[PDB]
Amino acid sequence: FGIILIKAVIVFCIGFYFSFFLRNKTMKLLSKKDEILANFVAQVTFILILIITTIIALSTLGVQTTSIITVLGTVGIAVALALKDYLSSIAGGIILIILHPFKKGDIIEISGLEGKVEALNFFNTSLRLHDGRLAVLPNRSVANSNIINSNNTACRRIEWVCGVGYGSDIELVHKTIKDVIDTMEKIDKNMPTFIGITDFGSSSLNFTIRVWAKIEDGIFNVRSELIERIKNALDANHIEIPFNKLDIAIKNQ
Amino acid sequence: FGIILIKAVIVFCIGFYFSFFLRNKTMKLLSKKDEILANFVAQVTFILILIITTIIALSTLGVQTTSIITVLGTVGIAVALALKDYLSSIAGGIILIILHPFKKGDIIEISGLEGKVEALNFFNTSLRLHDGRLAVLPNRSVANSNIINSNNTACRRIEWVCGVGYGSDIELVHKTIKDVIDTMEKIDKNMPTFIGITDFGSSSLNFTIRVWAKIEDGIFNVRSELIERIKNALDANHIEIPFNKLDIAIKNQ
Amino acid sequence: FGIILIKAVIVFCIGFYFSFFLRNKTMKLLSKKDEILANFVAQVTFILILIITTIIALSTLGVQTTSIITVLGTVGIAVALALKDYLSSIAGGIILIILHPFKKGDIIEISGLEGKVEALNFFNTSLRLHDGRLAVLPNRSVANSNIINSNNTACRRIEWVCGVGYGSDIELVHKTIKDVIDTMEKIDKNMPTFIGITDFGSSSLNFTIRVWAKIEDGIFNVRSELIERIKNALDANHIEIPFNKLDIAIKNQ
Amino acid sequence: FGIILIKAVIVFCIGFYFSFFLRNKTMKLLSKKDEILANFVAQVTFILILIITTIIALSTLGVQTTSIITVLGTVGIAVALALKDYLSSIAGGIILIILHPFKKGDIIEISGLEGKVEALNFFNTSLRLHDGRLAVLPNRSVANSNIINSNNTACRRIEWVCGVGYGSDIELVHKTIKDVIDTMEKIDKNMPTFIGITDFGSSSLNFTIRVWAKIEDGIFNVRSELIERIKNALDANHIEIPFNKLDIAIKNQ
Amino acid sequence: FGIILIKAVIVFCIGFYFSFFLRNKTMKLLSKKDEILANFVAQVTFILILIITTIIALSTLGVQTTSIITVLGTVGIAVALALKDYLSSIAGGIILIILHPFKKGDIIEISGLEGKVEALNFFNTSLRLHDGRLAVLPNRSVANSNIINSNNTACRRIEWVCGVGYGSDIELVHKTIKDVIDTMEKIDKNMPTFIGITDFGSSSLNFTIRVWAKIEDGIFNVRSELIERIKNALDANHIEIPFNKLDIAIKNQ
Amino acid sequence: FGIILIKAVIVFCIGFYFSFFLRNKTMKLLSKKDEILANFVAQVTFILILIITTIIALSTLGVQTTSIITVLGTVGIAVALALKDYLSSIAGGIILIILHPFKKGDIIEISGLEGKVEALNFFNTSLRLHDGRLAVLPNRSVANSNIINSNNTACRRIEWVCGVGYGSDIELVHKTIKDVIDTMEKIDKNMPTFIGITDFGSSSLNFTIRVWAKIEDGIFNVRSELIERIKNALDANHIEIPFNKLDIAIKNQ
Amino acid sequence: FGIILIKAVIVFCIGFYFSFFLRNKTMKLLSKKDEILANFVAQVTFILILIITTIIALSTLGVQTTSIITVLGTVGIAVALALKDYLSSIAGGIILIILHPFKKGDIIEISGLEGKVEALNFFNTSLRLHDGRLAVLPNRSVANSNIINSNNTACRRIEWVCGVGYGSDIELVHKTIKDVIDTMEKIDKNMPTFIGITDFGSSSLNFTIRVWAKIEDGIFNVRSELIERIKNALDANHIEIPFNKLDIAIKNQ
Repeated sequence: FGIILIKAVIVFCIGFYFSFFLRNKTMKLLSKKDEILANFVAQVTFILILIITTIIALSTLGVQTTSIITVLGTVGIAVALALKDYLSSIAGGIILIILHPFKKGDIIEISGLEGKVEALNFFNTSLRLHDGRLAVLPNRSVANSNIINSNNTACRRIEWVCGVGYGSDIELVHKTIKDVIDTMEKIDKNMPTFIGITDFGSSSLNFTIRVWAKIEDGIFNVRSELIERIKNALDANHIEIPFNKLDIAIKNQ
Repeated sequence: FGIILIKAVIVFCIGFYFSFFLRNKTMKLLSKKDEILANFVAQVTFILILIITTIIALSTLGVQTTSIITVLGTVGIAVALALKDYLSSIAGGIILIILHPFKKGDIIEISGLEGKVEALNFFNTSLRLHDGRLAVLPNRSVANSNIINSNNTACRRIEWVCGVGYGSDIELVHKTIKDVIDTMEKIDKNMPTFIGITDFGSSSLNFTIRVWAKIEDGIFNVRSELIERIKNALDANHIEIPFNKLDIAIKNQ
Repeated sequence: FGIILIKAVIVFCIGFYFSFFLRNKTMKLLSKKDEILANFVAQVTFILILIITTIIALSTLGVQTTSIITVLGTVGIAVALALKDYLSSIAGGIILIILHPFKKGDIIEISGLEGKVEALNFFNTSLRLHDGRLAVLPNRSVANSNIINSNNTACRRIEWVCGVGYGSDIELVHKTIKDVIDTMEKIDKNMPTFIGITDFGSSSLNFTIRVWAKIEDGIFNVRSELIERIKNALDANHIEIPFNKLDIAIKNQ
Repeated sequence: FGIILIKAVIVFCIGFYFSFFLRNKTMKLLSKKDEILANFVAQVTFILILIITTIIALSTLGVQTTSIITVLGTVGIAVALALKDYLSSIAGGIILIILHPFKKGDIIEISGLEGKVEALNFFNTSLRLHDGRLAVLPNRSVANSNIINSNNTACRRIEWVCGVGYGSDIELVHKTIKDVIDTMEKIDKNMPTFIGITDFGSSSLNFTIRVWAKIEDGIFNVRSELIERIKNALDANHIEIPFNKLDIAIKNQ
Repeated sequence: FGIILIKAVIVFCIGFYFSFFLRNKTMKLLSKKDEILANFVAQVTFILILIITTIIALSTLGVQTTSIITVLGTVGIAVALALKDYLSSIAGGIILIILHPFKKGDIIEISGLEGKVEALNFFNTSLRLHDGRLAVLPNRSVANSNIINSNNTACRRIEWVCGVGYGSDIELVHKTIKDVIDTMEKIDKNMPTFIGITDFGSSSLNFTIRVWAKIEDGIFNVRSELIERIKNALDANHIEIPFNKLDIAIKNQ
Repeated sequence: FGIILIKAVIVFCIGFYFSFFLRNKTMKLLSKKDEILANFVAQVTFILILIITTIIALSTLGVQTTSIITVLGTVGIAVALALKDYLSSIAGGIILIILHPFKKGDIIEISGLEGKVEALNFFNTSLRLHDGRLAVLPNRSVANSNIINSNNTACRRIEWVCGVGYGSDIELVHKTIKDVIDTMEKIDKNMPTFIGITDFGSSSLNFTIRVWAKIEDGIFNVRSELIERIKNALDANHIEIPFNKLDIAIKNQ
Repeated sequence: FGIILIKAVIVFCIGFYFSFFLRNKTMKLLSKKDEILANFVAQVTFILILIITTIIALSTLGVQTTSIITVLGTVGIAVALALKDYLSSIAGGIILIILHPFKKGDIIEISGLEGKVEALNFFNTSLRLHDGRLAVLPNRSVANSNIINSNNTACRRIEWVCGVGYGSDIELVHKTIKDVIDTMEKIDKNMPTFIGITDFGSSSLNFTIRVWAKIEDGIFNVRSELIERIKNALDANHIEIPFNKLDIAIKNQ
């Protein structure tokens, strides 16, 4: 009866050694990066090569391994699952790096959060915000949301709704602004300006100002000076900016 | 006992070479596009053709490869899974390109974000916004939301709720507007206008103005001038636009 | 040893030709519709018919194809997955077309977005809005939301909360409206009207008007004119519509 | 060598005819319902029975069909997937019809949307709303939300927060209402009433009125008349309903 | 050649009858419940036992049924999937009934919707609301949300933010309330009361009243009467409850 | 021909008995806990042991069981799926009990809902709220949300924004509070206090008060007394807490 | 007939003992950590090694184990599924620990919840909040949200919108602040300051102040003092900070 019975501990041990050489070529070509990693890829690659060796050695004896493989299968599957989201941050980065419509130094607006890019981690992306802290956005997140590059086009629009005296003229202000526009140093004339009465206001009339500028000096800055001159001028032309107006009627009871 | 034992390293090497020719016909008809790409499709196509050759070579020896194939399966599956979303951006595009109710130069409103289209990447779509930065919308997202083409129909409605002296006549204003409508240059007569009292207001009476215009020189221009003349006229007819009215009653305690 | 060694290149090629006749009966009964489509269904149908032939030909040699099949499988699966959502827009339409509670020319209100229907694409659905732009709603989206047909029933209710002098009588107004109701040309008498005091208001008393009308010439027109006469009459009966009333008490400190 | 080689076109054709008899017993006991349906179930049932007979006929030749079945498998799966949601509208209906806590003529409140039921489609459900349009709610949606039957219980509570002069008595009004309650024709006495001061108000004192009534005649009218009487009475008892009170203190600067 | 060819119509019919006895022992121990149910479980159990008999009979002939079983599998799978959510309402109920931290007669607040329980259907749960209509919540929904039993504990807290004259004393009101607390018939002394100044108010100072009561005759009653006494008392101690106070400063322009 | 034909009813019955002994060792070591459970685990364990015995007995006859196993699998799978979420409440608990960063008597804030813990059911978790009712939170929910233990750290911060006469001094109040702080019995000195001007207010200046206290006698009380002293003192130092200030300008029209 | 019949109870028991040695080397290497854990891994590893032994011993008899394995499979799968999310908290942590862009002592802002990190549990993460309670964030959650490290960059921006007399000069305040900036001890000069008129206000004009500071002493104190000096100075320069301005018009009716 003997050869099977022997062929088993022949095989079982033949591979069982190969658990050392592959726990230690795991530890050889990748270990001494971290304790956590050297003993995780050397624990798992090991125990795995082990359980494959056990299953295989029971197979040479003539045992039904269909039952164990069903368990190993349905194990491996809960594993496939834990790492779904992590590995999708990984191939998130793989696709990001490879196909990039984004690269380091650009500034963007991922999901409402705008900052200049600092890092393309294996799984993570890092922004140093205008706040100046560093957000660490997992690649998974990034690769699928609307990535809004601000850097990829050199000029950007600017806007207002500058409330006037609700009683000033359609063209008075239409020229005081058309004048302050020009007096601006930081402004483009090749890019149009749409400055009209946008809407009836509650206590003030509201003028939109659409203007363009260059990415280079602007941020928010240009808008702040634009207003500092459309004040210096609207204040100057005996043109009113109204505090909330209210029409009181009085009656006693 | 020998032939199996030999047929193994026969086979094993036979294919094992074929790891060079397909690491290097991977590197041959695809590489030199990028370091990342050339060593990723050449690392994976390789390591794969390798693990297939090992398994096959152990199969010629008479070994149960059901155990390893179960692991290879349940690996490949975690892989199937990481690339679900990416590859659904890809065939997103494929469908997008092929079936298009959209094409470059059109302006649309994908998910609240309106801009003219600049790019149909493999996975990505790019809009230069009216802001003027370029959003990079993954195809996945696009192929499944409500794509609102503004370009595919030549004319668009415009609207108001123009507040009036809450005491002015139902037909007075009904004609001052029917007059300013006509005096407008940029305005269609073949397309209806619905200008009636929409609602009782809190401090003002509210008139809707529904009007149509052409895509060609419209957007916002038309509406802003429309208002610039419905003020130039409503201001002109001794018709009041009210600041918020309030009926104070007084009593002491 | 020969025959299998030969039967391989027999078979392998036997089918390998059939890669041409099915690359080009792919290109024959389907191509010339587009470059993207003719070379996509002719690339894929091809490469596939190829990898099936390879696998088959290694099978006639006595090679374990379990390893490759497991990869082919786990590939095909990531594919099954990318097209989950697209193909569910497809059979979305299939169901939509087939079982329709909806058909072209009807107006509806899919997910808050109301417009007349213009297109039933294979995947997509198109509405020309009352805006007049054309939304392109993927079938996947439509087939599963509450589809609100406005066209399927000939008559629709209309409503108000018409604020009055908070001091006028429960029946005074109850008759001025019951009078303006009748004087209306565009109104149904077979459909009831529920006009009564709905709620105590903050500065005004609030009357609901529930009235019915016909789809034919309704929408905007009816409700706006109804108000134009319930003003022409309420203004006329020395019945007040109040601006926000406020009871000031005064005391110094 | 012959018989296999022959047994193939034997088999292959044997079933290959059965493509006609099952394209046309598809077209026989089901078609003529529609063009879309007669040629869809006759195209698919067909191409299916075809690809089954191909695979089978290559099987009688001794070919590895594991390759093709893997593809047929992983195809069928993307199909399983497109129709997940549709078919769950179907078995949505099956469970709905079968186990119903709802039936036609009842009025309900599915997801905030209340209307009387008009249809139980195979996948869809239809309500003619109070509005009078007909919503078409897919069975999938319905079978899983909180279905709120209003018809399944004969009596319903009604409510207020009736603001009073903030200075009137805890019992004065507590009786004026207990009196208007009784004077109501449309009200139940074996159903309690909880009419107490519910909350200190900002400018007014707030009384809750909890009352019951019958489903038969209460659509809006009961609450609306209720108030038409609690006005006819509160107005009458020299009990104030206040416009927003405000205690002004004055000081100059 | 005969026996196989015969063993087929032997087998095929042998089971084929067993389609009658199992369409009719489907119809025998389960039917006459409904028409929908008796012909659904008798259609399906049948068609199924049919397609199992066809496949088996082609198997005795030596035909490859790997192709058909792949389709039968991939069908059965689109089925597993339509009934994922329904059958999880079912085992929802199974777990609910079995492990209950809830049973009929208790009142709860599932997902913001509070009512006394009336039904534990197979898949559904029914509440008669304090509205008095009966919601029908599918078991799926219930077994997984926060089920907030109100009935499982005999006493419940009550609360206020009772605005005072912002000028009254920290302890004056602190005793008027400590006095109104005791004078209440419906209150617990073994359960603490936390009545302090909670927050500076905008126009009024704000006092929290935390008090306990018994489920038996509480709900709304106790709080409404508690307030009717803390008004009867606060109104009485020359302690002001203020209408919104405002400090007007005046200057002309 | 016999033995097979006999070996079937040999086997089939051999196990078929074993349906009794395992219906009744189901009923033996588990039943009498409930009727629902004794006849559910005794119905399912049974019918299952039955369908396995049928399939096995047709296998000894030489019948293709691949058909039926395909249905048994694809059934078992719609079952795996219904109990996904229940059994994840289960192993939710298993994990919760095992690795607890939480144990009974702690108070927490799971998803906005804060209460002291009363129960760790198999699947459920119960909190008696500060309300005093008992919520029954499924383990599934808990094991995955941010579990905010309040009990696990002995001291907690407290906060204000205490509005002051917008004209008072930066240090006046800065010391009146620094004094009331000290006068407090219930307060920690080893824990810092950050009491400065946080923000310009609309009608009042706003001071934050950050202070620490002990879990022992605190929560909300210490805050309420803190304020009763910072009123007793701020009221006392001729330091104003302002009612909303408003700067009226007057002009007629 | 014997040997099979014997080989069964040979095998069955051979492994059946091995249920003791692997229930008790489960209990040997792992047990005594807890009762829950020692009898859970010793119950499951056991019952499992048991059901594998039974299936295997019926296999050596010649029984079709395809039916049982289908059930063991489809069981194992509902198990794979319960532990999806838990095990993804596990490999969440594994990836967190190994790849960290985060480490203990850093402060972050995980999903709106900012606190210093105290724990990296196997599954959980713990923050002691500014509040000072300890939140217990499951790793699953963390590894996938935007982890915002505040600690990883040494300097942070600060901001305002400091309202001024709407009538003061564009440069008056532009210098009072540029002066208060400098007078500040805790402020960086190498980091820019953008102090301009950001927007027209309703009752006040609004100045943004963008300034930088150092992580080390800043918190929220540097802003509070900044303001305490921009008050000490703005108050000082006869520069008004306005209470809400309102332009009253009066007319009687």
